[PDB]
Amino acid sequence: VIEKVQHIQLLQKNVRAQLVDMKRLEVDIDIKIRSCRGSCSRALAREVDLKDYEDQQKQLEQVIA
Amino acid sequence: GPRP
Amino acid sequence: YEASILTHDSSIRYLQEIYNSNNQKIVNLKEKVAQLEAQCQEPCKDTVQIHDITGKDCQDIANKGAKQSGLYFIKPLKANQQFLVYCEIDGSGNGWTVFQKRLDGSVDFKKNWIQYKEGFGHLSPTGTTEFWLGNEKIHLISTQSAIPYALRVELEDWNGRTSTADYAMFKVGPEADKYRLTYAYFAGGDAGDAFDGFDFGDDPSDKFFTSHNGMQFSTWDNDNDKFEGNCAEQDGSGWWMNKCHAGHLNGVYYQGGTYSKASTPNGYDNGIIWATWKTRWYSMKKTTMKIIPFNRLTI
Amino acid sequence: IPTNLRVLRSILENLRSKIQKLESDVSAQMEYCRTPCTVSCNIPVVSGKECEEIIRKGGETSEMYLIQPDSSVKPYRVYCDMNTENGGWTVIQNRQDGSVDFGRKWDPYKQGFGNVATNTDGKNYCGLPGEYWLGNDKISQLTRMGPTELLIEMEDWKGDKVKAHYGGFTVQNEANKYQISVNKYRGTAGNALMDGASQLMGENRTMTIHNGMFFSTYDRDNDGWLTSDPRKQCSKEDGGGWWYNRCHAANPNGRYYWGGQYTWDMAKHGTDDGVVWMNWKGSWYSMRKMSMKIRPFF
Amino acid sequence: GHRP
Ligand SMILES: *[C@@H]1O[C@H](CO[C@@H]2O[C@@H](C)[C@@H](O)[C@@H](O)[C@@H]2O)[C@@H](O[C@@H]2O[C@H](CO)[C@@H](O)[C@H](O)[C@H]2NC(C)=O)[C@H](O)[C@H]1NC(C)=O
Ligand SMILES: [Ca+2]
Ligand SMILES: [Ca+2]
Repeated sequence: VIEKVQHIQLLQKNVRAQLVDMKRLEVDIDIKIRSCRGSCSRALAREVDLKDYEDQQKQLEQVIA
Repeated sequence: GPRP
Repeated sequence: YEASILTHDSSIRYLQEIYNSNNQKIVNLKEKVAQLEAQCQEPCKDTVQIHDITGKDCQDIANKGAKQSGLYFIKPLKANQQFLVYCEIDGSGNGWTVFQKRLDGSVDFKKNWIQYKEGFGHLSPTGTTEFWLGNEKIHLISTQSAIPYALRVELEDWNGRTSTADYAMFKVGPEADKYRLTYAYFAGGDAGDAFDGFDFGDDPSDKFFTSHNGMQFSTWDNDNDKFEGNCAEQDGSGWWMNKCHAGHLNGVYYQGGTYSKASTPNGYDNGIIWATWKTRWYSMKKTTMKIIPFNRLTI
Repeated sequence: IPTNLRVLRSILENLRSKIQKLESDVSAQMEYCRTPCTVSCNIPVVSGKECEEIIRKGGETSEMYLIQPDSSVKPYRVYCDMNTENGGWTVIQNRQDGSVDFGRKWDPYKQGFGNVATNTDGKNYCGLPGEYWLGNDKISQLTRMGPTELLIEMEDWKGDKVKAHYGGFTVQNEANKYQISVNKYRGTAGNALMDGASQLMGENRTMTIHNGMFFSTYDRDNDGWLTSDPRKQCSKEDGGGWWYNRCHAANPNGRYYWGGQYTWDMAKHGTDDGVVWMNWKGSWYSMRKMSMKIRPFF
Repeated sequence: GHRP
């Protein structure tokens, strides 16, 4: 509730929102790119790894507590 | 194909 | 190492900055993802395309402006529905409707009645695939009200030589009469009139029993030939059999050209032969049977 | 505040980099999309009103065929299944990779989209089906030609297969919002179209029945979800055109999730979009393969 | 799924 403590609480709710938001764009992009395989010359070969996103998600919450 |  | 409480004030705003920056980049990326989407709706482009111009047959089409050989839809007068065919259009306004094609042995011609009736193989916009258009269609195309038709056969051996054989008033009957083959006469051709039979030299009737004018179409599962046995069956094909044949375009595809009585399953010659141009043990490399209105063939 | 500001910096910097990877991956795709994919499908000679007539006319190989349901419209390409259960099956919907996008507007869903077939490698004909939606006008017309049964097939990322038959299948024209009707169910995948979501009770399970529903697309709401929020439409969430109710038990035209398993925090609108068929794997599994094919009844 |  101090001057800065309020700032740090907002940066938690914000990175938590951005951590889940990104976790999605990462999936959206994976699907969107694959869906180009039937249109375009080729589809950039790739592989998603939600592990890093989940690892950080559990990692954040630990500190948010 | 002349058959016998 | 655990900075001073005075660091917090600054360090805390450093996050707010990169956090907000991150956000912006995400908004712009979602945008790009949106544009990439409008880029991935089309299907793959198919090379094989069918032309728009249609007529009662390839010649009609060729007379409606058609200029290049390709896949077109035609619909003879008495035809219930239209159907895809291959048209050969030369530089003189001639449009041939091809109904038989051999060129590599890709397609198996050991087909049943219905298959030879409905057709099999594949039509390619560049006449590079083997196929049998179909007796029914062949019948329709060659029997349109008052329009004499002509048939041209084109042979090509495994050396590079190519010969032709023509027939005036070509025609194929309805199923009711087993798609019987008939024609007015041999119109000439350095390939030889193998439809008139061939004196194979194995008997006095070889000529008569290996002639095709008037023969009905035959298949293993539907014998209509003039022989107690089953020509179509022993020679593994579908054709206007007699007892049996001087010409055999829907015959077994023999790579090379030369095959022996041993190559065959039942001794008799069952390859793509044409007696008036090669030995009964020489199967052609390329075969093609096409028709066009007679009046169109050199007056 | 101690080790707190520490972690918050680490994650933000990680994301920053991850944004750089995606920006990078999307730039490449954009370039590869400056030219199309291609096929070369020589058309088979035998043709018919549909696959059942073709198989009967002697077309015994599964590949692309040209059919003409009727003198009305011009012949069009379709993939015929001549091997599954006595063949004669006309594929109207296919899923197997994630190559084609199914989250399209009403028109694309009406005209059809995707690849009907691709080259069998070294072959001149296309003996493999692609991912495609035949087209609503076309599907409706085929069903109204006479009794039509519907065969739905599927497979998980491990190789297990289950089918969902329907003795009666019909789709009304566009004027009737391509209203769907199925009956005479049987099979091993569970009757998700008629009975509804197997793992739901009463009222809940009912709002997930497709039978009788109208077709909806993210740009044309005809769902059984009466709401005011312009964002609460079964097609906007769940992504893809379907006979959504409120919202579904089956999402055949959903997003193709690689791997199968997926969760609410992966989904775009947190809903259960994805090649789903609850009655078998639940709401959070995206079939590896999903297809819908028709054939005259008898 | 459903929208209870
Ligand atoms: C119908 O479903 C709703 C939505 O809840 C979800 O789906 C359920 C099947 C179950 O899996 C829940 O965990 C999901 O969240 C149920 O919602 C009820 O809502 C009331 C009012 O907010 C709440 O008090 C209840 O606890 C919720 N459900 C219960 C009793 O746990 C609803 O109850 C379901 N009813 C039917 C027809 O089964
Ligand atoms: Ca006989
Ligand atoms: Ca609605």
